[PDB]
Amino acid sequence: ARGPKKHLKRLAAPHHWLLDKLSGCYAPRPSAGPHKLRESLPLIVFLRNRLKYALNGREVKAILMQRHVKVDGKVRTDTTYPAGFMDVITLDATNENFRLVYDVKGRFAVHRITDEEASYKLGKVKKVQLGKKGVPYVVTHDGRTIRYPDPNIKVNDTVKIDLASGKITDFIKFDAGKLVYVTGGRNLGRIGTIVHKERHDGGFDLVHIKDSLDNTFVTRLNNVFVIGEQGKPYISLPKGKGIKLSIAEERDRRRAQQGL
Amino acid sequence: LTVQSERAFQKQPHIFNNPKVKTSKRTKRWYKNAGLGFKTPKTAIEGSYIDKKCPFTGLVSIRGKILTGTVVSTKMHRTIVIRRAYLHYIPKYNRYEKRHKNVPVHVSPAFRVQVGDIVTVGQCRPISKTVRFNVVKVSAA
Amino acid sequence: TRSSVLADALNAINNAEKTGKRQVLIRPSSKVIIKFLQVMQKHGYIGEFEYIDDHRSGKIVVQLNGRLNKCGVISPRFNVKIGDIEKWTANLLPARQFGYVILTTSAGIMDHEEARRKHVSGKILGFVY
Amino acid sequence: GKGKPRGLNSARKLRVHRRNNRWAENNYKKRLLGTAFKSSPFGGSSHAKGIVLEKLGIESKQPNSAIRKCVRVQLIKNGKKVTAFVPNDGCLNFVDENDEVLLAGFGRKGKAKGDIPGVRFKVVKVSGVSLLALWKEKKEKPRS
RNA sequence: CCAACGGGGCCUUUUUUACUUUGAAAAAAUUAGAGUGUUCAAAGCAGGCGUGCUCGAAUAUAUUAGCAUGGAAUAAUAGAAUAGGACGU
RNA sequence: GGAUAGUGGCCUACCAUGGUUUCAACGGGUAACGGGGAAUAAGGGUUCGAUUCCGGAGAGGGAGCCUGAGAAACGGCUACCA
Repeated sequence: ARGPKKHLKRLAAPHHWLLDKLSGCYAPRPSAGPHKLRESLPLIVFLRNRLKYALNGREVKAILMQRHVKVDGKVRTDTTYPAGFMDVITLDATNENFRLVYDVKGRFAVHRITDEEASYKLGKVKKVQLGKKGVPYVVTHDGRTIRYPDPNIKVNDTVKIDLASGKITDFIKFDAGKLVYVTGGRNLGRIGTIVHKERHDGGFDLVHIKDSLDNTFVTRLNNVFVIGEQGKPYISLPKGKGIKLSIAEERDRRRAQQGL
Repeated sequence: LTVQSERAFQKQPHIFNNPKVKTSKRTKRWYKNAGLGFKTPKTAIEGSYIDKKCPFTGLVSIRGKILTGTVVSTKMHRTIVIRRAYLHYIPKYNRYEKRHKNVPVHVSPAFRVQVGDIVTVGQCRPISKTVRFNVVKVSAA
Repeated sequence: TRSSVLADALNAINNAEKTGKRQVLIRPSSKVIIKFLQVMQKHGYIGEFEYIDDHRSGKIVVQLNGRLNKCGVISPRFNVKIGDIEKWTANLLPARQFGYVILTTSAGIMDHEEARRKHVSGKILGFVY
Repeated sequence: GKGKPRGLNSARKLRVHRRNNRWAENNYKKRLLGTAFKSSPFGGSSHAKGIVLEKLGIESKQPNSAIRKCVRVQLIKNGKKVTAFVPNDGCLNFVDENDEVLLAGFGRKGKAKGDIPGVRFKVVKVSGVSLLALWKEKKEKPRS
């Protein structure tokens, strides 16, 4: 190729979007933005495929151009704007708010939240450094840069951000006994508490997690997101609380209980 | 050996020793520790050689693979060849065969190296058409 | 040029069993031979056996009771993964429900059924049935 | 025993030994040398087309006694010259010189078939119509 | 209660590799496979229930090389002999 | 030292005499684009993959270059050969 690529063939799209095979040759390519392509969710996929409010790509554009949709409190009109993990979406007519968060199957859920909780989002600290004229700043996972952090904030901490003003209001240190959310790899979508961390200089650190049924598993530190203290989340959790079940357990619950 | 053997004066860059002060001490020398647990040898701290490719006194840095092998040739200036040996599995016959590779690596004047020594080497940026590794520890077999 | 002391020992036992003898003598012994015989003894294929000291690798005399059909060694000692054990038993044993394949593992020398309970693997030595 | 190495690190000699011995297999050697491109009249295809030069009768091998009907053909894509058998008796009246014919192999992968010495091919179509249809009187052949 | 099979602790004088277990990794489609009367089937990923409500889009496999981890049988390698050795408090 | 967005015999000056190989170098052939995969299978194997996805190369044959964040572009330009 002689330059950047503008198209995305279907089958090459991320699998967690749940696009069907046969409806067309192409898929929506996400624009450049706050979140990586492979792990974003384009707005067209949210409005058409999940909520069913639109039947066509044409109808989706008719909604956005009326300015009915805002992301993190700002109006967006790009059909392929890349929303992502922990973002807040607001539809003012219908009077609904959503936070993008994972299912234990590893898909973005439709999770409704109250008008109060829509005020803020969490962010993982990716780096901390001195800027020009010696002013320190932090960078979050969604690419915000925030001036003058508290001197105690360090990498892998989590930070609470007011969507109006954009200032930091609270933070939680990475430590044993914290709640974590898993955001990548095979265990995507599980929730548990930190047991301990393995240091591997020049390599990848590993973290041991235990969930409330006291199953244990291991992930690379890159995939770990701190979300609160033991038993006190800073956000509302999705239905099912991140507890993974075996295929035998799932079969029983459906047909025995819900299947009546 | 004679340090000033070349047509150009050899020095460490941006290390300035000021004649205005004239302290009765060693010429100033800069050095670092490479990390990952490799100890900087005393011959580097107290020596007098100039070598911009040395891992403890030059502008190189070590990151990536770390490998071992046996010394097979020492005939080039400041470089050696090591031999690495391994077994390759062939599924149809359910058996192994022997194979080897040759790796050319740079060696600092801090180390004394002889044919048949076992050596540990660390990866650095490309420093020649073929050399990619730097000697970082020696064991005298 | 004895390349395998274990191979000689089981060959002597086979030839004695076929002709109907009640005892056999084997030379030399080794730790591996003793371990192998103890497994055979546990499952009832041989009687008691006795070791003779001579300052020179010793000798063994084995009592035979007529139950043994065959024993043998597999050479080379191929590496075996846990998923592979099921293939060796299909090839070597005469039925699904008797006979044993014998392995060296870092947990010790044992038959293939004990290795499944303990969930270990290693290298194949031989077989008995 | 058994005259071949068993050792756990002997894999190199085992595979080299097999490579040397496959050259005695008859059809293996034909593939690897590319014999079908360098020689044989169909350059590896299942059929070929040619022009009829002249009409021949071939005496069958003893003990059978018959004069069998054949033609000389020059292949269009090579210029190579070949003899072909014409099945089904009186069908020889349907072929004449400078007709164009489609040829097929005589079923034995390059060997001669039955009584007929040195004939490796049979006629399938003449002037674009199949001999089977002519023999059963299902179509008609235009002259030229 | 009791029998078998697995496992931990304590007492009894108490260098470097191969190999094997477990884990993270190995795109989707294809392959094996769970659910669902496309009128059946090849398919598809849908669809049920009152006439607004609601379950889904699983799971497995994937040689070899690289990474992390438990074991110490088997097979190699090293060490105190012109002591130049260990502890030296 | 020069040049490059930048490392490097990438190129120049001076200097040394090195580097690969029976564990198959170097040379020759392929009716050879690589892979995910396909056919036939008791098990172990054999044969195929121009072709719906990923990566590479080319626009009659070779060379050169303008504009531009990005091209040695051919539904851009310049010369030679056919």
